[PDB]
Amino acid sequence: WAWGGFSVDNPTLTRFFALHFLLPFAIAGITIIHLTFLHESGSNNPLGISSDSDK
Amino acid sequence: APNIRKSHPLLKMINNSLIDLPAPSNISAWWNFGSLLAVCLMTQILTGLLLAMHYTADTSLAFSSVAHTCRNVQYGWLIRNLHANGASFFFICIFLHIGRGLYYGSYLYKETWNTGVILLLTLMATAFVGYVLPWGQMSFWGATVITNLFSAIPYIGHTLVEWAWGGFSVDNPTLTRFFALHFLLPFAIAGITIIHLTFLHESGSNNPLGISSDSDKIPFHPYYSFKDILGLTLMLTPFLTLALFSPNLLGDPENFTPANPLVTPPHIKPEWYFLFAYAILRSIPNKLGGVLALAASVLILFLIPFLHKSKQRTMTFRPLSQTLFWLLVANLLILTWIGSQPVEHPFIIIGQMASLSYFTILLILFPTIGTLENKMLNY
Amino acid sequence: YTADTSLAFSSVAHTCRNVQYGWLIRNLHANGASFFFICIFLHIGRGLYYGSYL
Amino acid sequence: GELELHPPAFPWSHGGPLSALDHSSVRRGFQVYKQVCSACHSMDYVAFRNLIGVTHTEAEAKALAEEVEVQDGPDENGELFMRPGKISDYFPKPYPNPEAARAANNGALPPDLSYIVNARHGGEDYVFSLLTGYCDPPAGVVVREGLHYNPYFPGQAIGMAPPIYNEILEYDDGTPATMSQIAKDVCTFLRWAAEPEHDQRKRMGLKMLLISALLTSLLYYMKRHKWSVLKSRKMAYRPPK
Amino acid sequence: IHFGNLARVRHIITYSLSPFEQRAIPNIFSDALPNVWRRFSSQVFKVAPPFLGAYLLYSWGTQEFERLKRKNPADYEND
Amino acid sequence: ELVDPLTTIREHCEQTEKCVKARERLELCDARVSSRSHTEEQCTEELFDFLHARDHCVAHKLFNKLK
Amino acid sequence: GRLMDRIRKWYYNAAGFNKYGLMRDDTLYEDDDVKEALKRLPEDLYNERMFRIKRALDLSLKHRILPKEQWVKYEEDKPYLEPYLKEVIRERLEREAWNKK
Amino acid sequence: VHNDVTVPDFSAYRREDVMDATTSSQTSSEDRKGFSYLVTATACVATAY
Amino acid sequence: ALLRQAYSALFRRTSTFALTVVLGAVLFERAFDQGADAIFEHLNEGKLWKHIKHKYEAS
Ligand code: HEC
Ligand code: HEM
Ligand code: HEM
Ligand code: HEM
Ligand SMILES: CO/C=C(/C(=O)OC)c1ccccc1Oc1cc(Oc2ccccc2C#N)ncn1
Ligand SMILES: CCCCCCCCO[C@@H]1O[C@H](CO)[C@@H](O)[C@H](O)[C@H]1O
Repeated sequence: WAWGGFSVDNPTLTRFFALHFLLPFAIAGITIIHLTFLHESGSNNPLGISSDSDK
Repeated sequence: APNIRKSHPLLKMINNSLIDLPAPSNISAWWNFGSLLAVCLMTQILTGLLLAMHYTADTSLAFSSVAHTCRNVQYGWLIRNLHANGASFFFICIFLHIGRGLYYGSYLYKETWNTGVILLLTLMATAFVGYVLPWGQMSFWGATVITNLFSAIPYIGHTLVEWAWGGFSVDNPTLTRFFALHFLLPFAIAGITIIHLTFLHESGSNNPLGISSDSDKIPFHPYYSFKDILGLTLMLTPFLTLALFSPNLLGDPENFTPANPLVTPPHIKPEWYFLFAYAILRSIPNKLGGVLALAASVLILFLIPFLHKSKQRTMTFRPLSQTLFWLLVANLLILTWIGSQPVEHPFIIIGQMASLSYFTILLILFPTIGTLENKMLNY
Repeated sequence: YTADTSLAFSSVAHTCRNVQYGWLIRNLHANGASFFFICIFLHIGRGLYYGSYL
Repeated sequence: GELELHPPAFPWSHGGPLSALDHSSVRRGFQVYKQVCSACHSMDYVAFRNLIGVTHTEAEAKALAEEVEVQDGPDENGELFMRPGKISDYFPKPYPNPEAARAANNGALPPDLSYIVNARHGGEDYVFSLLTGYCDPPAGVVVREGLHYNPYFPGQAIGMAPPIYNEILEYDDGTPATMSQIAKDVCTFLRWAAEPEHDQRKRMGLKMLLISALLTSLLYYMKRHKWSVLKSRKMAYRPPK
Repeated sequence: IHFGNLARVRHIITYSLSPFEQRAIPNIFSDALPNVWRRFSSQVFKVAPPFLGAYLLYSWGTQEFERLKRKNPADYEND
Repeated sequence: ELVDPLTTIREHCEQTEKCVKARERLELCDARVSSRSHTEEQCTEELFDFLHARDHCVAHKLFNKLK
Repeated sequence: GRLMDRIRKWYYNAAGFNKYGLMRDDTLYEDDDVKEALKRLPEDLYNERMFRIKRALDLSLKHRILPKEQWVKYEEDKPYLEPYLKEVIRERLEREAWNKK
Repeated sequence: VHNDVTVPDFSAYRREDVMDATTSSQTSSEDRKGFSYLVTATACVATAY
Repeated sequence: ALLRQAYSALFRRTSTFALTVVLGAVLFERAFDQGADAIFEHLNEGKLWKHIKHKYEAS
């Protein structure tokens, strides 16, 4: 199904181009979510103790 | 917090915009087009990707890759139909969305309005470059006609155009960059749409009576989730009826002929949704003036928020404005019609009249009648 | 680029050989993929070592 | 040069939104093409396998393709060579390129017929009227050498000599090969060559409508059911007054 | 947060019925249709006019165009 | 020999008030156009009016007599 | 003169907000001045305006209007806000003017 | 006072089975819900198809 | 009373309501397709290959 045939051939290439063009945008989108969840807590720091006393 | 629909950093967003979001209790069917536009967008992107997986952007293979898709791909013909006709459903919906806002003074929500104008400009560019991809006769000539208009911009004229073409005429390097652009823009549309709704939520929706609905608000769900789903199938019926019973009703037969640079079609005209602008284009004999008139035919929308004189928001209780509004709508059907006709008498003069009245109504009459009506209310 | 078995390889060569700075862009894109992964492995490492995963 | 005659609307058996193609007519139309039009007209997008289950048997299809020699290659020595056709081959091109096509038709170019009924306004009504509409030029009109008068063709002077006449061939299904019968069949065939999905597309339209009718009614009731609460709602202003 | 900060409202009572105690499309003939007609009536002379005008202009222009394609015998009466 | 219903129905239709009138204006145009030696005129318009009238008539009946 | 004094009554009925039981002032777009004006209204006037509007919205969602009997009559329309709104605008214009000086 | 407040008449909208004020409305409840839910369940089947 | 039975057995507990939609869809499809195809072929007698096939089907 993925190949669109019996071996890696032209129909695979064309759908891989489509996917390659598309996924990076999904990466950009999910990155926004990544930072959104991150901002809920803020950054962790190298000593691993609360840095609210010094931000 | 008690329920996880409010606490969670994500659901909270889905809740404050599609479930617990405060909506006016009296919004009509004209408010169903935003959601249809959203659904319309998700569907174009979907059918677009499905087609992209079989398309080849090369002058020597474009036409046939599209044919191969229709003839060999399982349901390729269906997907091609839906995507092509989806473009029209998209524009129908967008013109009704815009109309609704002009008639109800939704444009007083300036940012929501401006991002909206941007969405429309992006949607056009998308459809324009998308149209070239099959590389048929109208595909190539449309590209050729329109892109050449800009060589008329003094100085950076031939430069900007030759840069855009990637050569000396609309050729293969144009096709490949247009495919990249056609794939890209819809995603910009999806992004800007988020901004559109973000500004919108700052105020909430306007309503048909144009007065504060804080006294009577209802949750988006189930009232509008149901109203919108219903509105989806009501529109979706005429859509599918067209794409299944009359697949080529709106298309130019000229596009079933491979592009040929040595054979100008007799009548180079756009898709229905561009006709009105094409008319305004040809109304001004003078390459430069016509281009500006063309540009202005859409950019005019950025001025609407500044030409509001009425003391009331909508045109519900403004009879004079109401007829002026329908005159405008009729004006646009005339321009649409003129655009599909050859450049000859009587069409030429009718064209200039409709183009001229188009701008008069928006720039002069609307603000004037609005003031007049303020006096007739003793304000 | 042209996504077709018969033109892919050469479309990329054409890009490198004819397009103005095509070679540079091609290089930057191909090498950027590695920069991306180097950065991601250091990003992940950091999180494992500092319990960011909490 | 100005003024044009528009074909009439014939009652094709596949014109109804719910009416398929008469596959019997399509099968005949294929013969016309094969034995008449295929002499100058290419049909690049159709292959013999396409006929199977539409107008022909798999055996008939395989036979039809073998009547043709296709150029395959290269071989061991990098040579081109001939071979009998397979059902995977597309209908043979009459000429190598358009230059040769024109060369053999007085610089005129007979177009590929794969999408002709959609590449022309009027469609099959146009092609039918054109094929059966040849006649003599009216007073004041002179057709230049090599061209033939056809009122239905734009400019009225076409480079295609009337392609069909009565009994120009025999329908092996025993149908009276009158000129109009032929044009009728070949046009039906051309409709099919332009869109093989035709019947399936219509069958789908039927299901779409029924489900659409059903689903819309149902959703209307639900929308109404929910809103009934606000529709019948009553309010009153009761100030301390 | 948007529910509870909207408007300062006082002294208004409202009565509503569950959807299961009432009818979805009640009084189609006594209330619905009359109103549909009422609404149509109230707008017809505001909407229709310009569309009718458009139609006329369309018919004129289309016929005027076909008429200019015909020949005027008054160009061949001399010969 | 065989007979093409097309030709048959063409005759029947040309015997219509509509065609008879169009056919009449045609013959007149032909007449004066053929009898001059420096005129521009052509009878396309008249021929078209005839073919239009006839052919519209043929369409209504032709397919009935075809398989 | 008493010329447009008629035109008005005509427009007033042409407008049609009285069919919802709304006063002219009820239909005003709430810009900045109107908002300040509304804050100055006496409680009773304010609550009445509120009911009138909530009522109108309910009629609008129902796609109905008031029975011909309940329609506000041109001559019985209360310009309850125009007085306040007039003051608000002067005050504003005073400041604007003064801040330039 | 609140004692003077009463619920308007919903006879113009009540479903036939709950029109009469002296009849238990529970007896016809599974009927009224069963019907509306039947429409919905059908919409789902139409959509799942 | 079917509506009551339906309600009690099918539409009351959300689990059974979903089971009804699934089982309902499986049955609706089978029936709806056969029906539509039935209609389509009747409205097109002797035009489909299905119809004329026998004439050349004879090895
Ligand atoms: C001797 C070659 C020959 C044969 C055989 C022939 N054609 Fe053609 N046909 C042509 C030529 C040449 C043209 C180009 C006419 C022109 O463009 O002036 C043409 C053009 C056409 C056109 C219309 C072109 C237009 O621009 O509208 C159609 C449709 C067509 N042929 C149909 C047929 C069909 C169907 C048949 C078989 C019944 C057929 N032809 C057989 C030579 C032929
Ligand atoms: C396209 C890839 C990614 C992008 C753009 C991205 C971006 C970011 C950014 C900008 C931050 C804040 C700055 C920082 O702390 O470095 C962040 C933090 C973080 N990311 Fe990513 N990230 C990516 C992938 C990942 C991956 C693969 C993981 C681990 C599986 C991850 C785990 C985290 C975590 C846990 C933090 C918290 C850092 C802390 O301890 O303060 N990220 N990321
Ligand atoms: C891809 C195109 C667009 C999308 C997806 C989109 C989506 C939406 C949605 C979902 C809403 C809320 C529901 C509604 O009121 O219909 C909305 C509201 C609005 N949009 Fe758009 N829109 C689009 C284009 C535009 C354009 C072109 C304009 C005008 C130039 C515009 C102007 C507005 C305004 C002003 C509102 C406020 C509605 C109100 O008065 O309450 N939108 N749009
Ligand atoms: C805002 C959404 C979109 C619009 C308005 C749109 C519009 C169009 C138009 C006008 C055409 C020409 C239709 C025709 O063949 O006559 C087209 C073709 C095409 N579109 Fe889109 N499109 C959209 C999104 C996409 C996306 C996201 C993709 C996929 C990444 C895409 C891929 C294609 C492809 C492959 C073609 C060429 C094949 C064909 O002509 O059918 N489109 N599009
Ligand atoms: C590539 O040509 C695409 C066309 C098309 O209609 O795509 C949907 C097209 C076809 C034939 C002739 C022209 C064509 O393009 C266009 C493009 C166009 O673009 C605008 C629309 C509104 C405002 C400004 C412009 C510009 N420029 N306005 C009218 N026709
Ligand atoms: C508005 C919702 C419309 C949905 C319509 C669904 C109809 C699709 O039905 C289709 O019919 C074809 C012809 O029989 C079959 O070959 C397909 O497999 C089938 O999915």
